[PDB]
Amino acid sequence: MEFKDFPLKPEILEALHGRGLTTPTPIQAAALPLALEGKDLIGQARTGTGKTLAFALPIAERLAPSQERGRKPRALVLTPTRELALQVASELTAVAPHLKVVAVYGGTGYGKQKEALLRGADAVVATPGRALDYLRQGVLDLSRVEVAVLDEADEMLSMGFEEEVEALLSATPPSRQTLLFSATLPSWAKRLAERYMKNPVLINVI
Amino acid sequence: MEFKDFPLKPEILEALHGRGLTTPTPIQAAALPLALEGKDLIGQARTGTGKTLAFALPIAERLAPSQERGRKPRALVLTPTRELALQVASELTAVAPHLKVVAVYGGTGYGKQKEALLRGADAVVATPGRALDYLRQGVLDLSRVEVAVLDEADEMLSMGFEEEVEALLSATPPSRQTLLFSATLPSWAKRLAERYMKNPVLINVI
Ligand SMILES: Nc1ncnc2c1ncn2[C@@H]1O[C@H](COP(=O)(O)O)[C@@H](O)[C@H]1O
Ligand SMILES: Nc1ncnc2c1ncn2[C@@H]1O[C@H](COP(=O)(O)O)[C@@H](O)[C@H]1O
Repeated sequence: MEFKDFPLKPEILEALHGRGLTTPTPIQAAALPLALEGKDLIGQARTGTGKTLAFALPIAERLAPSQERGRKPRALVLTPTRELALQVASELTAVAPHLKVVAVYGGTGYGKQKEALLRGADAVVATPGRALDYLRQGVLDLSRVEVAVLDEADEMLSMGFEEEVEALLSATPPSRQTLLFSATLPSWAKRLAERYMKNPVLINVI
Repeated sequence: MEFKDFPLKPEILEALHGRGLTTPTPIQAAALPLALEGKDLIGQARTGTGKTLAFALPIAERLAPSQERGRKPRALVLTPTRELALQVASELTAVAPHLKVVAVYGGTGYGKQKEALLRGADAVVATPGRALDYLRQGVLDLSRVEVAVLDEADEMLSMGFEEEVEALLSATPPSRQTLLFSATLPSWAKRLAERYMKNPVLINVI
């Protein structure tokens, strides 16, 4: 099946076509019907599988544009690293031209991202420490999150972000959709899934 | 997504509609794009999930009708029990009106099934002991199998059918598609997957 065979809106199919993206990878093909229907998913997959679009497409599809100044994000993606935050943000921006994506990460000052968040965002792609700092400063508001994604949960564990990840998830409404990607499923990630996800289907392409 | 949103041929959508089947269950929704594209899948799922159609639909879709007298089956489904063989056969018959499905099982004499097989079949749904007896008698010919399904691999293990299952799979061409369903994945089933499947995606709805 091609991307056009899935329930994806025009601006997304046009964006995909513009980058020569036509045919879902296996994790995308298996995930999309579920994820596009709002269901929670665990994607056991590493980079190279197309896992990013497996969550970025759902986000793109579910979120309609908004121009509301100062608006709070409706999608949150957590990543272990600045590098992956930037990469994921770029990809989401590319498949969701209708959305404002803000990347949040450390190894830099707080001002620029704070001001981006305060201007308004539809999606935030963040490393957990910096995200939690903004949450607790009242700069990042997660009360409107509809889709939360943990991208490389095992790495976030290895880097000691468990408490941050949990605090961030706890700040989002449980009505959300949650997608969890991880190559491995250590017991913390399994617990995270049990606590923060709704009967997720697991798709493993390892 | 509804069944009509997947690449299923008219006789199958008509059959589904005739039974009021419209919307894939989660394992179906995740499996179909992969399975309809010929890919191998492990479905970690128990009865109640819709796992049967997750493999019966692919079989139905891939196999065009044939009227060839004495033809050898192009699909093989192995089940642990007579009861499940009969149930799966019934379901496959119902979604594949264009195919002749033969159930093979023990606890009965050999004549009736032998004669059914010799008349020709498109799909055989069998328990492993009886299937292997027919194979070795030269009555069941598996050289044309295009789709093999292990349905409840863990149960087939628990009932001591490992050697039979392996012999049967070994008799099918490796060019086939293989689908393996099992609630649990004991090491024999994992080995079976490694040996007899091609990079399968695992979908777990447990
Ligand atoms: N469906 C697709 N078709 C072609 N390339 C893809 C597709 N999905 C993702 N990619 C590329 O696959 C690579 C790995 O993606 P990921 O596994 O998300 O890190 C990236 O270079 C993506 O641009
Ligand atoms: N997509 C579906 N919609 C409604 N009922 C279904 C669907 N797929 C399977 N069923 C029913 O689900 C039950 C369990 O199927 P299984 O898990 O394959 O044993 C059976 O009663 C099937 O008829």
